Amino acid sequence: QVQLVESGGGSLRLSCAASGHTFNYPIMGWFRQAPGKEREFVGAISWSGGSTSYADSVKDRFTISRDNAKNTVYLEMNNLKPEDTAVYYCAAKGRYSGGLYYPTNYDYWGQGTQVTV
Amino acid sequence: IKVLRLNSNMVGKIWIPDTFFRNSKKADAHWITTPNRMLRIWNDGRVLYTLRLTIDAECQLQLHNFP
Amino acid sequence: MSFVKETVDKLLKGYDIRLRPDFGGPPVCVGMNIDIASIDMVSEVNMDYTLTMYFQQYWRDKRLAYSGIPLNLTLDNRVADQLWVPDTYFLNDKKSFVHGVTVKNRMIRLHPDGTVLYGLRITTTAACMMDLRRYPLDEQNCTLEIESYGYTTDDIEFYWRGGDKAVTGVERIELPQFSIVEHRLVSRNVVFATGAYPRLSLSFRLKRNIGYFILQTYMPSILITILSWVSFWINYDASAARVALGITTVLTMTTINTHLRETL
Amino acid sequence: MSFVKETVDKLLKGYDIRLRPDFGGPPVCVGMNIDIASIDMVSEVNMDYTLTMYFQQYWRDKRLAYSGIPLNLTLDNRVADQLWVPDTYFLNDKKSFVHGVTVKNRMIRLHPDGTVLYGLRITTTAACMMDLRRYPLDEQNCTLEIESYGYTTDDIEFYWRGGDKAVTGVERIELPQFSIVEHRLVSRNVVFATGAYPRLSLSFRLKRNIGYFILQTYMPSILITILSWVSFWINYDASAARVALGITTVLTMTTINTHLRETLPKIPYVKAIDMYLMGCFVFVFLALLEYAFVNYIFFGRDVNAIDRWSRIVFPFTFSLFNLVYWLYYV
Ligand SMILES: *[C@@H]1O[C@H](CO)[C@@H](O[C@@H]2O[C@H](CO)[C@@H](O[C@@H]3O[C@H](CO[C@H]4O[C@H](CO[C@H]5O[C@H](CO)[C@@H](O)[C@H](O)[C@@H]5O)[C@@H](O)[C@H](O[C@H]5O[C@H](CO)[C@@H](O)[C@H](O)[C@@H]5O)[C@@H]4O)[C@@H](O)[C@H](O[C@H]4O[C@H](CO)[C@@H](O)[C@H](O)[C@@H]4O)[C@@H]3O)[C@H](O)[C@H]2NC(C)=O)[C@H](O)[C@H]1NC(C)=O
Ligand SMILES: *[C@@H]1O[C@H](CO)[C@@H](O[C@@H]2O[C@H](CO)[C@@H](O[C@@H]3O[C@H](CO[C@H]4O[C@H](CO)[C@@H](O)[C@H](O[C@H]5O[C@H](CO)[C@@H](O)[C@H](O)[C@@H]5O)[C@@H]4O)[C@@H](O)[C@H](O[C@H]4O[C@H](CO)[C@@H](O)[C@H](O)[C@@H]4O)[C@@H]3O)[C@H](O)[C@H]2NC(C)=O)[C@H](O)[C@H]1NC(C)=O
Ligand SMILES: *[C@@H]1O[C@H](CO)[C@@H](O[C@@H]2O[C@H](CO)[C@@H](O[C@@H]3O[C@H](CO)[C@@H](O)[C@H](O)[C@@H]3O)[C@H](O)[C@H]2NC(C)=O)[C@H](O)[C@H]1NC(C)=O
Ligand SMILES: *[C@@H]1O[C@H](CO)[C@@H](O[C@@H]2O[C@H](CO)[C@@H](O[C@@H]3O[C@H](CO)[C@@H](O)[C@H](O)[C@@H]3O)[C@H](O)[C@H]2NC(C)=O)[C@H](O)[C@H]1NC(C)=O
Ligand SMILES: CCCCCCCCCCCC(=O)OC[C@H](COP(=O)([O-])O)OC(=O)CCCCCCCCCCC
Ligand SMILES: CCCCCCCCCC
Ligand SMILES: CCCCCCCCCC
Ligand SMILES: CCCCCC
Ligand SMILES: CCCCCC
Ligand SMILES: CCCCCC
Repeated sequence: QVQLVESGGGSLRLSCAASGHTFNYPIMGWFRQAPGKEREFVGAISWSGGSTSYADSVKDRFTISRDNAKNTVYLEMNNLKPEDTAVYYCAAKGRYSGGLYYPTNYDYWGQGTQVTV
Repeated sequence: IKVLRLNSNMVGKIWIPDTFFRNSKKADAHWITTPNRMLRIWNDGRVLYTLRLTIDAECQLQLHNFP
Repeated sequence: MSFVKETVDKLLKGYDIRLRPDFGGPPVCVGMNIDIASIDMVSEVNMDYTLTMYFQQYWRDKRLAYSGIPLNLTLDNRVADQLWVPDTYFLNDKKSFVHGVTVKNRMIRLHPDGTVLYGLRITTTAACMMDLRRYPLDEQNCTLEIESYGYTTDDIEFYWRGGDKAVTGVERIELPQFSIVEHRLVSRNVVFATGAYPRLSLSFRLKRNIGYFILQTYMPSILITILSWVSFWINYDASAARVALGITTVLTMTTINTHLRETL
Repeated sequence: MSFVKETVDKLLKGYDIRLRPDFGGPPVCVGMNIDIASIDMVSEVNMDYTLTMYFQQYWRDKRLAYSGIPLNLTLDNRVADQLWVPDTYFLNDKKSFVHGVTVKNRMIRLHPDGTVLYGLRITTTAACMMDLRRYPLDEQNCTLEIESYGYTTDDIEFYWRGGDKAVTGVERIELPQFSIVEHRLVSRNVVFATGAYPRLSLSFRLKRNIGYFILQTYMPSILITILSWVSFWINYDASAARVALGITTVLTMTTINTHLRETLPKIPYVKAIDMYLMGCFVFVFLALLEYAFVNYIFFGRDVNAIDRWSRIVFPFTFSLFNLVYWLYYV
């Protein structure tokens, strides 16, 4: 079990903190759900913190950093857009769970912060 | 077609030489994703036969002057 | 539901079991996709690493153009064995295999147009270039090379299907003592004696984690060296103490060097 | 007597090995049992574990239905090559094989209603990524992931036959280093671009037994660290005795660390045992350097203050170090 707490939210910096068996769920994925629209995939980070991945739409706007010494994931935005108003979610995924882009493969969801611009 | 490249499967039908490496304790050819052997024929009457091998050939090392 | 069997049989009949697609035409655009399950082990002794992946070969073949269903009728077993497939092989692998429990890990999907998708779960013992002059501070490039055996660029060409998105699963890679800094995909045409052959390459830049050796190798030696310097503050006329200290520090350094050399 | 013969003959005749049961119908649910014969080894260096098991699959097939034979037909194993069976495979296996002595270890049983029981004896080396930061106080989760290769959830589903009692034999397993605290069974769907695939997962929670390390690593380290403190009670002027004791304690500490390194697995990153060993090493190093301070300060320029304070501080500080270590790593 992992409990995910989302905090933060124009050099914005959101944070996701995991408590529990975080090693069992090494991948953390950053998603966003706009009002009305379904949940979109924004980015992902692995256990080592290297070999990241980003969506095509927001590949250059966003950055992801990690620190397992305190077990946190930081999501940095350099530039914001009005269409980005949405609920930002942090989710965890098992090692052999499946593909990154899909939400059902993610077991534990954070309540997710609200960001409006 | 002057050069008929051949598939790696029916080469067993065609006679090939019995060349084996004498000072080899173990050798093999990798079989994936396909066999790593090829053959070619030339209408003049010539056969070419190429394989891939990793031979662990022996070598009697005289270690009296080591290193 | 016998009609699907008859469809498979009739598309099999008259199909070139041996001849490549479009022998008189341009070469076949054989795309490649990889989904790395996990790189297993990295031997600094054997100069190799074992890699487990789902190698996927995509190509077009008008001859195998069935009709009736559009759900991508996928086959296995005997008919899947004898249709023509590329002669792709890995150049660096010392030994490799395809998993065979409970069944042979293999699949061949046929699209209605004629496209063929050939998926294989493979474990390959690829070879890696290691410059250990800077070990444990080293930084290696480990490459998997994919090349055609008999066919040149005239007959078969290779490319990455999806560009940089072709090789997914890089994040899944989790090696304990190595950090995967970057990965790269390369497509080139080598020039052998016969002619221009195609080639693809998947490279990983592994960086050793210098925290274990600092803790357990460098600092013991530094502390023993400081303990050797302790003798300069002891009295000049304490021969037993200073000689024992010096010679036993030498003994301890030799012990560290000899036993540590058995562990690296 | 030949009734069974021609019965099986008509059963096999007209059988399409290509197609699954109910090809046009709903997906066929495949139940699964595992009987863990043994867990042969668990490798921290390779991050995998070998596992021998009887793996059984149950599925209902209407083609293989017979009547007038009130007995379950156990057939020769080679018949498995002639019938349809699921394309099950272990997603995280490194190497696996079905044992083959005296014959292939495989069984087909056909029941009159059409049920098929398909059993194999499989030895498989499955991958178990391990977190070893708390080693030897660690706790690992080793999973076996069972999945279908080509078929998707529209074509099959998996379930654990017998529910939570689907896996048996776990209690009898004995390992030299681990104790199987718990095992768990999970059934889920994994979404890909191709589609949703069924999956079963068998998890084991292994706790590393620490009785070996207490007597091989911790008690020797503690005793050499204590012996290093004996020099605080030796006369300040006994340079030969005190220096010999200190440097030989350092040498003994170095011996224990080297031996453990050679005996234990490689694991090239920091663990708890490394931190404890280096703490003891630093303690003996400081104990030896304390006499350097004493000798210089008194000879070079009734008990001296430094030894008197060391007698209190070193046991005290070592006690706090042990307390912090044992709290943080437990
Ligand atoms: C070792 O470590 C591994 C690390 O991976 C760890 O694995 C996790 O273990 C936990 C259990 O401890 C697993 O949790 C289980 O998943 C069950 C299945 O979830 C999937 O299916 C849901 C729908 O149900 C299934 O079952 C029904 C019949 O019950 C069937 O009809 C369905 O078709 C399907 O087969 C599905 O919903 C779920 O996805 C979403 O679900 C809800 C929305 O419905 C959402 O809130 C979730 O966040 C998720 O996104 C998934 O696809 C699940 O049933 C089970 O549930 C318990 O809790 C819930 C309450 O949360 C109860 O309602 C339910 O009755 C159960 O009591 C549980 O959640 C988890 O999946 C493992 N992770 C992986 C990656 O495998 C091991 O446990 C560790 N083991 C040891 C020994 O250390
Ligand atoms: C690990 O370490 C290994 C060390 O071996 C690294 O290996 C090498 O990676 C580099 C780049 O990643 C490779 O170089 C490249 O070559 C490709 C091949 O391109 C060919 O075809 C093109 C037409 O389709 C043609 O234009 C190219 O022309 C170049 O090369 C020819 C022949 O040398 C030369 O005559 C030309 O003048 C050109 O210089 C070539 O024939 C090429 O496409 C690459 O270019 C990309 O980047 C450039 C610059 O941004 C850009 O302009 C291009 O458009 C393209 O986007 C690049 O030049 C090299 O071949 C690899 N080594 C081997 C042995 O193959 C590995 O990368 C390391 N990886 C990690 C993760 O550390
Ligand atoms: C049989 O194989 C074909 C070819 O691979 C599959 O085609 C693919 O179908 C999917 C699903 O329709 C396409 O994805 C997306 O579909 C949505 C919904 O229609 C659409 O809005 C998107 O724009 C997108 O098309 C996918 O693009 C398509 N393949 C290609 C090459 O474009 C087909 O789905 C397979 N059969 C089934 C039922 O999966
Ligand atoms: C062929 O196989 C079937 C299925 O295994 C056998 O049928 C089963 O026979 C056993 C007894 O030998 C039955 O067990 C008992 O069932 C009752 C009712 O649930 C339960 O209270 C008892 O505790 C016990 O489990 C079992 O129910 C029955 N059916 C099934 C589906 O298991 C059959 O006997 C075998 N042989 C022949 C000759 O058919
Ligand atoms: C583990 C050490 C092994 C040493 C080998 C045995 C050497 C002989 C020591 C005998 C035991 C002893 O307590 O010594 C008594 C002397 C008396 O001191 P003084 O007041 O007469 O100057 O010294 C003292 O009373 C000072 C007290 C030192 C012990 C207290 C350690 C504190 C442990 C708890 C952490 C606070
Ligand atoms: C010499 C006494 C060693 C004490 C070891 C304590 C181990 C605690 C394990 C929970
Ligand atoms: C290298 C250890 C040196 C120990 C003696 C230092 C004496 C300092 C006197 C103030
Ligand atoms: C490993 C840290 C030890 C510190 C002793 C004062
Ligand atoms: C190692 C402790 C030395 C103290 C000198 C004042
Ligand atoms: C390590 C104890 C030092 C005491 C100095 C008076």
